[PDB]
Amino acid sequence: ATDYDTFVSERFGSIIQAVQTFTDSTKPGYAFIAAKPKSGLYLTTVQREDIKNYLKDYNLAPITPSIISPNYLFIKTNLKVTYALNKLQESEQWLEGQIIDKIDRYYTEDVEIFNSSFAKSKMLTYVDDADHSVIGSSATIQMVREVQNFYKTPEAGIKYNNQIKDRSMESNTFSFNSGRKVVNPDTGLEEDVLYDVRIVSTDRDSKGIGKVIIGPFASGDVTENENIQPYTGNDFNKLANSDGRDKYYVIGEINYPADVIYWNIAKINLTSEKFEVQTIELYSDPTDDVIFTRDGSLIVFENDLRPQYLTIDLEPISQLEHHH
Amino acid sequence: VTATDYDTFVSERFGSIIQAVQTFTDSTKPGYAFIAAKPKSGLYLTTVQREDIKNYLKDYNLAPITPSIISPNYLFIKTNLKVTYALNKLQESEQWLEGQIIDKIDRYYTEDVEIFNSSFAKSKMLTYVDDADHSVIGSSATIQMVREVQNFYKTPEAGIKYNNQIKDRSMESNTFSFNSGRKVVNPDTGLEEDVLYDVRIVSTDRDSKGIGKVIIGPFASGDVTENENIQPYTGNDFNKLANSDGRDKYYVIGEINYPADVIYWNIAKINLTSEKFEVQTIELYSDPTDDVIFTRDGSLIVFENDLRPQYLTIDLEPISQLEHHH
Repeated sequence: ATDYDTFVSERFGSIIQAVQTFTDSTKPGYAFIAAKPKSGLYLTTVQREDIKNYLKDYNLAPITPSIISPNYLFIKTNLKVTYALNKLQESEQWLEGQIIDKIDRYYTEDVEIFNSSFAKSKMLTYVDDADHSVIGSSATIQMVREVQNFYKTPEAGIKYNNQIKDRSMESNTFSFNSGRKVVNPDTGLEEDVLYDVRIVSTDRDSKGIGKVIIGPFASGDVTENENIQPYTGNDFNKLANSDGRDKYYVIGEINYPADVIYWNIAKINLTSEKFEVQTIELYSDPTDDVIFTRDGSLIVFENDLRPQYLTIDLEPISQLEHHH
Repeated sequence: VTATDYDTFVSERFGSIIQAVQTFTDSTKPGYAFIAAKPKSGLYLTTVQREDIKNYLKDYNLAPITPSIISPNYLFIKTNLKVTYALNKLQESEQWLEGQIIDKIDRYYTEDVEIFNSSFAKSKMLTYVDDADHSVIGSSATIQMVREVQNFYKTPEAGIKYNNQIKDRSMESNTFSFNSGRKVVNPDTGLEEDVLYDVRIVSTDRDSKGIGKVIIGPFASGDVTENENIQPYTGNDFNKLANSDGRDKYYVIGEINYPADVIYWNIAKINLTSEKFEVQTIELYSDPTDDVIFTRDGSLIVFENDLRPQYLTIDLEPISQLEHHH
C-alpha cells in the first residue's frame, strides 16, 4: 500500500485524496494503484498519464503499476430527520443543505479512506449534530456497486465485501431490443420494440447459493432449447408491467456467504448488441448497519454528483398529537 | 392553585426524596388534581403503597378539588441493541464493555430524557453508545415502547395511551396462562389439573377511520363460550402466535384508536373470569412511527436497567482487524 502510494501522495497531494496499492489474486504479476481525486470521483486520463509517467522517473523497466480509479461502494441513503418547528429559523431547503454537509464531513473524515468503514449509526449522529434543532433522525441504506459492463461479471466476480439479504441484489432497468417491427405511422413505419429488463437474485438454497436471473421477456424473442428454459421459482422480485411479460431466465449465481456474484448474459444467446446500455448499477440491502471496504474498494459520498443516492424526508414537529 | 404552583409546593415540602413533579389534570376525571412524582432514585413512590403517596395527600390549603398523588405513567423502551467493535481495539472483556455502554445509555437518558415533558430519540442514544471506546465501530437498535399494565383484565376507564403514535398491528402484550377448565393426561401421570395454554392481547390493522380491534387468543373450539356477541374474530388482519399447542380462535375485546392514541379492553366482554388467568400485571409492546418518542402528561421515559434489565438486550459482534502492515 503506502510503500509506493505515499510517494505518489506527495507529488500529487493537490489532487489525489486516496491512494493504495494491491494485487489481484489471479491477475498474477499485476499491481494496481487505486486513486481517488480529492476533486471528485475519477482522475482524468491526462491526470493519469502524467502520474503513470513518474514510473519512469523512478526507474523500473518491468511493466510497472497500473494507476486506476478506486472500486467505489456507494450507500443509497434514505434519510429521515425530524426537527422542531420552533427551533428552526431558516428554510427547510436550508436545513437540508446544513445536514447534507454534515454527512459529507463525516465521510471525508472517517469514511473516505481505504479499508476504513461506513457506520450508519455514526453518520446519523452527524446528522443530529447539524443544527441545535434536529431532534432525532433515522435512516435506511442500500449498497451500490457501479458496474462497468452489464453483459458479464468480471472473469472473477463482483463482490460487495459485505453480506446482503435474500432477493436483495437487483440492478436497475435497461432496454432490451427484441427485433420485431411495430408498424406505427405515428413515428414512420417501423419502431424496433424495446422493453425494459433488470437482473435480480433469488433466495439462498440449502447450502447458501442463489441464482442470478434476468428480467421479463415475451417467449418468442428468447430461444429455448432443453436446458435453457424459463426459470420458475417466485423466490425473487418480479417487476412492474403493462405488458404480457413474465418469462425470466437464469445466468450466473450469487454465493451469498462468500459474497461473489457471477453472471454472463451469454448463457442465453443474447449478444451485447441486443441491449441499449453498456453500464449498470447493482443494488442490495446490507445485513448490517456497519459496512466494509477491502482491496481497492472505497466507500464515498459524492453528493453533488451522485445526488440520486441520498433522499431526505423532514418531519416538522410542534406539540403534537401527531408525526405520522 | 395552578399545577405549576403545586409542583413547586412539593419540590419544597418534599424536595428531598423527590426528583420531579408533573401536576396535570385529567379531562375525564374532574375535581381531581393528579401529581406525578419521580422518586429520584427508584421507580415507585411508596410501592409500599403510600407510605409516601399518602404523606403528600396530607398537604392541604384550598379548593374543592382533591389531590391524587400517583407514580408517573412510565414509558419503557424495549431496546434490542446490536453494537459491533474491533477485536484488537478492545483491551478488557465483552463483559466490561457492556458495563461501559450501559453506563452511557444511562448518561443519555438521565440527562436528556428522564424528565417531565421531555423526549427520547434512538439516533441520539446510539450516538452515546458508539461513544464508549476507540472501537466500537457502529451500532444498531430495534426499539418498542412498553407500557406496564396493572390488572391485565381490563384497561382503565379512559383507555391507556402512549403519548406517541404506533404502527398497524404494532401493539402486542407478552403471553400469559389461561387455565381452561378442562383436563388431560400424559406420560403416565394423571389428570394434571386443568389444561393451560399461552394466550395474549394484540391489535389489528386500523380500519378506514383509524381504528382496529384489541383481540385475545388463541383458544380451543373451545374454552370460550360463543354468543350473538361473543364470536371468534372474523378474519386474518394481525399477528397470530405459535400454536405449538395447535390452537387458533381469537376474540375481540376492545379497540385501539390509533389517531387518538387510546387503547381499551375488558376481558369481561367475552365471559372469562380473572380466575382463569395466572397473571395480574402484563406488558404492552408497540413499536412507534416516531424517530422521536415523546413523554407528556404524567408520562415519563425512563431507563432503569438494574431494576428493569429485561428491557435491554446487547448483542456484541467482534471484528477482524484490517491492514496491519506498513
